[PDB]
Amino acid sequence: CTADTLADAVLITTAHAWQHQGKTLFISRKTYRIDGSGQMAITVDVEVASDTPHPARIGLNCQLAQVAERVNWLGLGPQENYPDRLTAACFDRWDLPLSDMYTPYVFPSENGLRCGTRELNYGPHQWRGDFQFNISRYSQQQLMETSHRHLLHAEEGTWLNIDGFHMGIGGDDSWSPSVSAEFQLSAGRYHYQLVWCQK
Amino acid sequence: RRDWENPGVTQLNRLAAHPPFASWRNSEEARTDRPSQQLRSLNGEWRFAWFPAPEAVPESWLECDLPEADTVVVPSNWQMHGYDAPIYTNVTYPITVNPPFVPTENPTGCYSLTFNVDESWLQEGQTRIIFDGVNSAFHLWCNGRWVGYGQDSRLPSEFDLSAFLRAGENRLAVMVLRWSDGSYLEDQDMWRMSGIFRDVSLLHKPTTQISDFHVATRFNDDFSRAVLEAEVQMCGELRDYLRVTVSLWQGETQVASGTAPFGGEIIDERGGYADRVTLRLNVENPKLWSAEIPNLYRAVVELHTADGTLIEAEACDVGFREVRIENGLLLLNGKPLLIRGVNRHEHHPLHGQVMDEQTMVQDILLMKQNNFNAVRCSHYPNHPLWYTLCDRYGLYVVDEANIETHGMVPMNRLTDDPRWLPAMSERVTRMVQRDRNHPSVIIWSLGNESGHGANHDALYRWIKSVDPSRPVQYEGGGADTTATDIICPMYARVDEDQPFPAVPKWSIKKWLSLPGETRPLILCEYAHAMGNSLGGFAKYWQAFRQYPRLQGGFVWDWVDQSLIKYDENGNPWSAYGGDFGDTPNDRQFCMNGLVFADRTPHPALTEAKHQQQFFQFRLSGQTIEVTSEYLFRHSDNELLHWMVALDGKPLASGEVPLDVAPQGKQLIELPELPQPESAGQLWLTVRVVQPNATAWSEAGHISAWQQWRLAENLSVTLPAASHAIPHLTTSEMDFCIELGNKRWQFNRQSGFLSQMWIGDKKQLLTPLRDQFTRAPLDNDIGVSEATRIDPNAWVERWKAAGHYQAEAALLQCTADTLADAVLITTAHAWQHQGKTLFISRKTYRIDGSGQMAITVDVEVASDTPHPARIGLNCQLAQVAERVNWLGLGPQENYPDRLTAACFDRWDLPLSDMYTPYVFPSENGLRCGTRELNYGPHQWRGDFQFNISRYSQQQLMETSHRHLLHAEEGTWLNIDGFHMGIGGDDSWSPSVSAEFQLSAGRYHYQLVWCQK
Repeated sequence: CTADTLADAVLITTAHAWQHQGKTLFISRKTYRIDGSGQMAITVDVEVASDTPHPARIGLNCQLAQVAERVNWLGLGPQENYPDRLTAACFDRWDLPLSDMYTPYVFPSENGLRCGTRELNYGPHQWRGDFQFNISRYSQQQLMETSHRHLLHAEEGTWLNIDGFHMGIGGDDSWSPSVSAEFQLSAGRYHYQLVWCQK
Repeated sequence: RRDWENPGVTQLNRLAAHPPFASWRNSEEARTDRPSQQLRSLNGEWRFAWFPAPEAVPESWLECDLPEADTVVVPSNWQMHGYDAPIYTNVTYPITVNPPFVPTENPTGCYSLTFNVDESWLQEGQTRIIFDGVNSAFHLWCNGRWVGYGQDSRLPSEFDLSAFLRAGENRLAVMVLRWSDGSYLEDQDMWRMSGIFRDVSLLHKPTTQISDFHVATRFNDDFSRAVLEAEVQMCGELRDYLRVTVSLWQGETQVASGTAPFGGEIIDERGGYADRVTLRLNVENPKLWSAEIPNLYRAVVELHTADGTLIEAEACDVGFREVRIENGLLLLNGKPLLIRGVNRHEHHPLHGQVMDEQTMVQDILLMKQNNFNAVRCSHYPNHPLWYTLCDRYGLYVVDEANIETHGMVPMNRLTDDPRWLPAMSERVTRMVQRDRNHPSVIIWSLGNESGHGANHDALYRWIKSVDPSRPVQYEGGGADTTATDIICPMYARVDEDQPFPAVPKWSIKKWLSLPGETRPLILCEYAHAMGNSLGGFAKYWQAFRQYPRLQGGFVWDWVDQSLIKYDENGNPWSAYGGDFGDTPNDRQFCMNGLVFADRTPHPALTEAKHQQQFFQFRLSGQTIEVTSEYLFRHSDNELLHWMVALDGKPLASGEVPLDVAPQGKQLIELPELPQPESAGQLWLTVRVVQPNATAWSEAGHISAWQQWRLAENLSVTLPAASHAIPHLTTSEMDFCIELGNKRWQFNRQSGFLSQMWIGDKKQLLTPLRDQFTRAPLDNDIGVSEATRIDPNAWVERWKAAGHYQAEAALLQCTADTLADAVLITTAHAWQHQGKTLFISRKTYRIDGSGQMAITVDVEVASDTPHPARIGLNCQLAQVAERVNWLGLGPQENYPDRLTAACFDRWDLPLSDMYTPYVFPSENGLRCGTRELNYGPHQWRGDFQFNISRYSQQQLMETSHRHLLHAEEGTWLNIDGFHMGIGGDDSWSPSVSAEFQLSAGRYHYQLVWCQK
């Protein structure tokens, strides 16, 4: 974790590793560039082991402290789509309320993802690049533990998961692994860039 | 009478076709195939003269040879001796399209030969001459007297000289014509040569002869009891005391025998053939013939008297096998075949289409060592020794009649005309009569690419009527007509549909599921291996192995058809179409083979070998599942050799013997694999090694290999803090970074890495820039010329979009020194006519340890055609003898063709890095490279690299490999992403959408350091 100030920027370098029982699964090396114009740039480079099962997601996780009524995003939509199910979504400028961002599946799971997003606006924040995002009031952890949609409770602030790469969901059957090999995150090295600015 | 301009006459005084004859006078000589003194070879020194027209030949040549005539060898083609220029053409005819008339200016070759005949040959019996092949039509004279006329070029022509030969000196005069009416059925894809290109021989028979002999085999469901039916024919007088013995021998041991006096069963209302006899021989537990175990029997037929005096004995090689189709599956000995065939053309490296035994055996050895079990005699009947060697070595043979009418409009202009039915009838039935006794011949064929006419299907089921023991296939008409039992399309893709009008080439998986379709599918021509080609072979063979009714195919083709020319200093060099003054010509379309003209293997042959293995491997946990694809043999000459490597460094290895039943399954349990704590990747490589030397392989031959990816140790260590920090100096036009001995230089005007200094030695001759364009491949060009442009070709799309003409524009170039680094940022854009095609933003990080890091991020427009390459281009100033790289290899591989390459540490000379394609193009690429070492330089990361002495630009401009000149220094192209090469065909875009660079945003990282 090193920091250095540039001529018209401040450059932040970090590098992490996820280890389980002495085995390193993921290694990510980020480069935060803080420009003088106000935009801050995130470049993520992730090394993934293949002996471990392929990850369902390579992206970022954060919880905003502001709850906004409207969410603007320019990309595929306006309905929920995924890497294996996106032929119906249309690339346009979509404006939706935050409640419509979370689809109410009776069994809580990963939901609300929008693929092919080039620009995302939420409150005073703006994200640009090429990413897959979902936004809700409920954390991923709560979606794992809670088994009924009526037992879910809205958490403080707003949870946001921006994903550079996402794994397909399958659907040929519900008792065998149905995800095709072309939708599995199995390349090994992944890279995506983010631009964070206030509009 | 101009007999060469008339389809109604194809022969005059020509004897009937038959299986091949030696006329032995001893059964023991026939049994072991010793040479017979009754069969004389007339090959040798002949007198040759050339004339521009048959009418220009003086009639004094009929009496004695001309003093101006030269002496050539026979068999040979006079085109290779300078008398004419050989013409090659793929589709368009070399003459005007006006059948059945040929042009008046007809090249004519007059062959003369003087020799002696023993007086014992003239006193009794019949003496006949055999012309194994004459291209195209010829008139024959004996002692100044006209004998006969021949038209066919790939089948033997036999004439009688018993009333023509005289005691003492005899002269034979042969007038060969280049073009004839039969040449309209000879539009096959080869160098159109001419001459007596096959053997000429004299054969002597008694008065009462053995006319023809048919051999057929019949089995039961368990193949334990076989019936050998021998049909025997005679020419000559009918006497009561003539008897026939058909004897079957295995080695020196007699298996079965039978003697019957002449006279057949009653067939029709008033009797049967009195000159035909039938022998049924019973064999108990026969050894079945196959491509794996070529078990052969020697059947010796003899014509003798009731007292036992032998008149004549004839012998042939008999293989006990059956080929039949039920339930839409081609079955050989009850098992479904998986054809691993390859198209083969008779092309000698030095003598054109003059074929000898040495190159035949070399071809069979190279084919069998590369996991090919079949051959397609394309597109003509072959030299009869080829079939004998296919029996001896065990290759399936698809015999094809020499018929092709690719130059008419439409395709079925001649083949639907009943006037041309006699010609193709004598061109099919004679080949059927000749090669029906060869067990290697398993599938008959009518010809290639002549449309669908009534005459075609008529001949097809004529072969069904005469020879029901073999299936017979035909292409023309869309490969779905009634003229075929096997669906055989040309170059049909695995998945993508190409619906041409009225002849649609559906994908094979969709083709087999068509309504009302039941026949099996074997591709007669697929996977065009034209130069840098053969991509997607893995998809083809996965489709073949997954589907039961997909029974393989034939790769087009085996050998390049390139002729040897000489420069001003006499150095030989291979030449293609148009290099001999011939017009028109399809420019290099004669090099489509998996080997060179001198039988040097291409890098595609390794992929063809790997995709055709008879052993399949599956790794589950620590166990290896070995699956055999052999249909009749047990694994008795194979052992499994595994090895575990950590980044090219061997850790554990061993040998396990293989015991797998035919189409069986065996479990191999590997010992405890080592578990290292050091960073790297564990790769498990297994090889099947043959310990003993077979008749086609040497001791230690590798037949199959497969390599997986085991548990990985990701690197989490940190580099040590360098005590020295790089010094950054800013100039008015230049950025220079010093580390002491190491110095880098960046040009601010061009925005690229200008130079690098080790001590006082410069390292680059040209600055490190981008490269989004490669030298166009043969599949990439297609059928586009400079005169005629094909807009669907990849190269024409690129040059229309200005990929080869875009100029780099500098957008930003900033420098700043960090705490333990010097950081360089650049950003460029390629623009053509005001349209920005590519935008690349690099970040050069110069560390204090000496390693310099390159991070490339490229934005690519998609409205422009997808680039063939996203990578870096530079020319090193040092030429090194050895190049070290750790990755897939050691042969050339590509994104669509890399299943055969193995991930290991490879050391090769620099000359082996450049494969010598006759037409220069992109070559030498190695995929999956993790580390590359060249001289004092080391590159690390994930990239595809090729290294040579020749620039990409020189490969584009230069059209002959002998005109290429080594440039100063060493050219290197490191590519983060490369586009696949295709290979389904060479006239349409064959690159699959999964191998096209169409993502839009690409990123790759490089590490440059000095070792």
